[PDB]
Amino acid sequence: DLRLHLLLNTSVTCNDGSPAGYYLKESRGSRRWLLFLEGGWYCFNRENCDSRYDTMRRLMSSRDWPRTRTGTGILSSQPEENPYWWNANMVFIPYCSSDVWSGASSKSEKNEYAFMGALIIQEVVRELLGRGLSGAKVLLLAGSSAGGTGVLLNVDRVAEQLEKLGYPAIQVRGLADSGWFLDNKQYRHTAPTEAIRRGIRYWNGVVPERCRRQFQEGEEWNCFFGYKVYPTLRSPVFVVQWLFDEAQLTVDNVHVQEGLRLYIQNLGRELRHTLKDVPASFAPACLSHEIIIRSHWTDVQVKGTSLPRALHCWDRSLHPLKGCPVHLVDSCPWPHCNPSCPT
Ligand SMILES: O=C(O)CCCCc1cccc2ccccc12
Ligand SMILES: *[C@@H]1O[C@H](CO)[C@@H](O)[C@H](O)[C@H]1NC(C)=O
Repeated sequence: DLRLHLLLNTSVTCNDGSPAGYYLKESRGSRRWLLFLEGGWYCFNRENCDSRYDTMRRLMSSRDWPRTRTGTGILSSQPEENPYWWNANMVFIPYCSSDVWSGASSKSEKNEYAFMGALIIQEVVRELLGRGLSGAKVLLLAGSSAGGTGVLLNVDRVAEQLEKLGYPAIQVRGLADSGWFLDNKQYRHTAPTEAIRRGIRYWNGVVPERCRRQFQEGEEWNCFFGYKVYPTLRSPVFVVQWLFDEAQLTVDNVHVQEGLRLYIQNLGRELRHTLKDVPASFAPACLSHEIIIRSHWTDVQVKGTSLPRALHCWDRSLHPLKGCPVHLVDSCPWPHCNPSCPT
C-alpha cells in the first residue's frame, strides 16, 4: 500500500484550492524512484470545469482522497505482478489540476480554479528529496493518459530542477503511457487542437522550453502532441502507445464499412509513422486505453516481448542488445491483430 502525504507547501493546490499531494511506499536500499502521474482528461473553461467539479470531484480536490492506495502494475511491489521495478520506491501523484499537468496558475480573485499541475510535480519532487530521493540513482517519471502527456511536458523540467538543486547524479527518465496523440482530422466533424489551445490560455499552461522556442507564442498547443514535443526533449523517454487508443478514437468521433475501415487503418499507420524514430517504444495493435498500472500489464507482447521486458532492456541500454529489444511497434493494420491484446 502507498500512503498519502499532502503537500507541506499548501500554496500548491488542486483545482479548488485544497492541497495537492502524493502517495508513497518507500523501499529501503533501492535507489530507484518511480513517480507516476495519474490521468483523467481535463477541462478548458469555467462551465466544463464546474461540471467536472460536480461529478469528478476527486480529480479536482484532495478533500475526499483516501489515506492509502494499492500499488498495481508498475506500482506493484510484488515481482510476480511487476517484473520490472518491483523493488523501487513507489510514488502515485493524483491528478487534481485538470490541466494535463501543464498549469502554473493559482486560484485567486480572478480565477475560480487553480491550475498547478506543473508546480505540483516540482513540489512533489522537492519534498521527496528529504524522504530518500536525494540518494536516488534513477528517477523514472511515468504516467498514463493525460499523465502520459504530462510526462512529455514535465520530464526535462524535473531534470533541470534537480540539476539546479545540486543533484546531477540522479538520472531523470520518462515513461509516457497512452499520452501520444495525433492532431488529426475527425472521422465525423463538428477535436483536441482547439480544446488544448483554449486549455493553455485558461490554465496559463507551460510547455518544455525548446519546444516552446520552436513553435513560439500562440502556438504552444503543438507541444502537447507527442510526435512534436518528443524530438526536443533531452531526457530519455520510453513511449507506450496502443495504435488504436480509445481516447484518440473518442476525440476522432469513432464509436464496419469501407470509409471507417480506411480511416482506422490510416490512423494506425500514421501512429506507426510517428514512432519510427522513437528508439524506446512499445506500441501494440489493440483498441484499448492505458496499461502500465493495470495488474495484468505483463500480459501484452509485441514480437514476443512483454512491456516489462522491453522496459528492462531499456534500462540496460542506458548503462543494441542481443534478444533484448527496446523498439517494439506492431506492423499489423487492425485492432486485435496482435493476439495478446487485452480482452
Ligand atoms: O486522460 C485520459 O484518460 C484521456 C487521454 C488524455 C487527454 C487527451 C485526449 C485526446 C487528445 C489529447 C491530445 C493532447 C493531450 C491530451 C489529449
Ligand atoms: C510553495 O510553492 C510555490 C509555488 O511553486 C512557490 O512559489 C513557493 O516558493 C513555495 N514555498 C515554499 C516555502 O516552498
